[PDB]
Amino acid sequence: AVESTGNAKAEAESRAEAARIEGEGSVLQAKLKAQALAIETEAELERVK
Amino acid sequence: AVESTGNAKAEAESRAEAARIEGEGSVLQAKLKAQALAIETEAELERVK
Repeated sequence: AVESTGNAKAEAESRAEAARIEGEGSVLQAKLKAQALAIETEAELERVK
Repeated sequence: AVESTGNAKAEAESRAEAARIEGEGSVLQAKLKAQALAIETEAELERVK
């Protein structure tokens, strides 16, 4: 019981432990993407204006 | 548990650690592209005018 449940628990815990990292990284990259779209559409806005 | 979860965590963390770099680089390149489109459309605007 302790071996099998411990194994599956460690495995799924590793899964979530990774997923939170790519999640937060997705957040920071979402922020950089937000700035990118921001300044890009802003500078482009002068052109279309 | 510590080995597998540590491996997957280091791997995904490497992924996000790269993605933030190409993200910020995408930001700076977006800025250079913004200036490029800016001066280009501006100088071209004199021509069409």
